[PDB]
Amino acid sequence: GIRKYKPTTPGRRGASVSDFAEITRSTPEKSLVRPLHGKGGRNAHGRITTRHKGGGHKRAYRVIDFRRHDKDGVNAKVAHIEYDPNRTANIALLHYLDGEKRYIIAPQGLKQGDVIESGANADIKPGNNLPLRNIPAGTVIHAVELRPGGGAKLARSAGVSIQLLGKEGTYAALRMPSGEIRRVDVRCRATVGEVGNAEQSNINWGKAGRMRWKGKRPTVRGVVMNPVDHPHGGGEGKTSGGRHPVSPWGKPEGRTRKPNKPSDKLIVRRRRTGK
Amino acid sequence: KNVPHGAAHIKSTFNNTIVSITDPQGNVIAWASSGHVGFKGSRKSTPFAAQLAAENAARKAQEHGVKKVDVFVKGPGSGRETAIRSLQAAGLEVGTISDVTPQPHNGCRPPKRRR
Amino acid sequence: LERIAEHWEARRGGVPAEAGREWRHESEPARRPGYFPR
Amino acid sequence: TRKCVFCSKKGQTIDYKDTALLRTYISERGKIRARRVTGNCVQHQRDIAVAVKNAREVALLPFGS
Amino acid sequence: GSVIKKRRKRMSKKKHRKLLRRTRVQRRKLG
Amino acid sequence: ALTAEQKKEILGQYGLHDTDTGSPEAQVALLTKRIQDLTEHLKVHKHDHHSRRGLLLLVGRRRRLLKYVAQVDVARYRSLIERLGLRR
Amino acid sequence: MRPYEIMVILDPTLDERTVAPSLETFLNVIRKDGGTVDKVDIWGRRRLAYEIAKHAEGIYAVIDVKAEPATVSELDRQLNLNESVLRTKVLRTDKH
RNA sequence: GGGAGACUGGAAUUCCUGGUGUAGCGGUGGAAUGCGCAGAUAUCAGGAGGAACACCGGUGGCGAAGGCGGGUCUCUGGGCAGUAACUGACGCUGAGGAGCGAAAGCGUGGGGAGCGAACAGGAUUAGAUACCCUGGUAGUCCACGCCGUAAACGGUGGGUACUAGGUGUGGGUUUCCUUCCUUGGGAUCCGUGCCGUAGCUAACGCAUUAAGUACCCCGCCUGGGGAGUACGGCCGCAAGG
Repeated sequence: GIRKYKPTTPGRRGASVSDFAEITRSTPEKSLVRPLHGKGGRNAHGRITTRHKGGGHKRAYRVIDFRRHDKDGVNAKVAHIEYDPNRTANIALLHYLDGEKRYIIAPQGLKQGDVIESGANADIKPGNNLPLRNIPAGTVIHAVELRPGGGAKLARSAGVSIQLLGKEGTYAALRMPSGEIRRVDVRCRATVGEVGNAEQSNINWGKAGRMRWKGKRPTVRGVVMNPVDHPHGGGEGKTSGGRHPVSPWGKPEGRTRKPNKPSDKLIVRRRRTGK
Repeated sequence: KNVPHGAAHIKSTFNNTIVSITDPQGNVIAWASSGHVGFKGSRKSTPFAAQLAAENAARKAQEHGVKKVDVFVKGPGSGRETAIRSLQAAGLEVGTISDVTPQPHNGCRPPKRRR
Repeated sequence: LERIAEHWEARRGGVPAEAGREWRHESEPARRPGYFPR
Repeated sequence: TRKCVFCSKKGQTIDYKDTALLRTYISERGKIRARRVTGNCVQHQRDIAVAVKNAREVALLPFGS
Repeated sequence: GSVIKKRRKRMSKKKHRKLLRRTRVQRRKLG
Repeated sequence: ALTAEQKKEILGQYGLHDTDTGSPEAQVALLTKRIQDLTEHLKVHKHDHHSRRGLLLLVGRRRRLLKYVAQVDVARYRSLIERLGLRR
Repeated sequence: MRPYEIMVILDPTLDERTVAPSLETFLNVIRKDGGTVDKVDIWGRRRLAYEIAKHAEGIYAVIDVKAEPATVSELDRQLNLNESVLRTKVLRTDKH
């Protein structure tokens, strides 16, 4: 849930923290942890390709099983629910009956001690993973593939879910968290339920220090630059940019999705704004 | 085309009347409206305008090979019976009469009362 | 002069109107069939 | 007036399965007949109405044919 | 009871509410 | 409310003799069990105000019965209070 | 351990001869739970009053069961998950 | 139809897609804005979504009041009748106090079909910051909290006993006509209406569900405005109470 800080200092006045109620263990699994180092927003040339990145707490990677396809018919027990610094959701540690441990993004309502099954013969309880062909229409799913074998790509953020609308032919129509309606192959696998930690969006971060801990560097508005730096820069006193708003590299606002993509045939209707 | 049997849908609202002779599969082959026969405004809510529209639609279906029709009447009563009689009088044999008026089971909110 | 107006705004409230309501002197009489309703 | 055929010593039980017993109680439009034209007591009228709704839900009776 | 008394009371109440609306910011800043 | 089985076992525990049902001890014990059941019910349905009113009525009746017991004999009142785990 | 009556509608496509065995496996949840009892009755291939899931025909089944409230909900939940079941309904054959 | 939770059904409105199909549709006292000719309205098929639950359904039921009817299941409150087994006055009222409390409104997060304050045009008008028409945002819906007011009215505080009857209707017990099917009829308990005595009232009216006859406890009134306002205080995010 959400715990609210008392206004003891000006930096804590409206601030709030996550109430880590679902966490049952404060340490990760050693055999599933990989090193992770910050890039600073810089690519292979050493150039800043993404602004406002750098700093922030050190973190380690937990290997998430986004490709649950080999343990079909093998049951798992939820051993622990842990905190993951690399994503907004929490992760659940599974104990497979054959003696293998894995990580999955914890769905909503999953508890320690639950039983998680996978495959075409699994139930439709939260946490189970089966191909979309075996999932009835109208249910709520998450961690969906895009191609049959590529691993889960859609509906992975905290509190997010996908609604399975209907299947026709080899395609199942889905409603994305964005509201967009899309078609995907039925062979693609998905997990039943919503993603947990749904209240994490309501966190008031309070001070600049917390965002600096999270690895965000300060953002300078383009209107307070010089015209050599930003198209909006220049002018005596405050100004509105003196032109229609544009990116720091001069591109105007508007649609940026490339026309005639191969996936245009697989999209029923794009998301909507201002309705 | 040549459709010997057809359907006639009559929609009589409080200020208009629309007749559309329809192929039994739901396709519209000839339609006439109260404003299509030269009436406008309040004039087209009259039973006489409904009669004219019904007769016009009946002719425009008759040259299409429609001889026998069944009527699906609908809407608040303004010129429904006059429309039926004008359908029969224009050389069309009217077999069966069914009143299909959409009756909600208490669903949407109606507009506020006028004063 | 206010009581004399007699334009539309002056007589819009007196128009019998009230479909099947507010029986007035000039309200349209109900059409009656020859046979009893039963 | 009329007779509450369900308060009698031969009053058959009311079910949502026996379709004919309910068909005798709905009008030709599929609407539930009123209590006065039927004559049964208030408890039996409620039983009839609940049975009719249940039967409609399992597609045993039309939803207003 | 005559609705005249209700009318007098309602005119008083309406005028007071109008006065309260007209001086909201002034009252907030003075108190 | 309580079924017959819990009523009988509670009455057998707290009844003054093997027949009484209206003794203040029996009434208070039954009210206590009913109140605990209602409390656990209201823990789940926080917005069931109508049942909460009945809970208040039961609490008042038990308070009155305990008042009567204390005014009649303080020893019985102390014994009942300690046996049922009540404060006052 | 309350008595229930469970009426299901199965789609008409499947063979009527496989309905009786297939239900019996479904009621294994109530049988194994707490020592419960069923009386399965079948009267199928009856036309519906209205279209249900693109179907005008339907196979009606009536199950009389005496189980725990938790058990019957579990049976009901599985039945709706199965695609061969068009609709289902649970009644309490008690005074309710 | 007492309350809470979960799941779920059908009609209709709206929108989207695709057929048929043309030149109007819509709206009014009468019109115009508006929609349509880029193919509208109409008609058929499919799809998405939200909200409210026709007939049953009433001066009928339940709840302390506010209020409560699509279906099913789970959990739960009260009431009535009979037996009278049990306790043996344990009752009543209740200053302050606590809780609940329509609608509107407020906060945070969702949702948004229809309706729709504000706001836009059109019309009417001498003028229309309105009535009417076309659009239409908050809001109405859900979750979790605030608010604490209503013609929150039966304009009738709670408890108890007594004082002609007649007639409907809801729930339950029982004797006698007896087919025992039948509102057969009676008796009795608990509700809910109508008419009417005695009595009361300024009158209207009330009248065994009292506004009659009495006893116990509480709240409130003391000419009309100023004024349920100012000042102070308490409560509330604010509106405000």
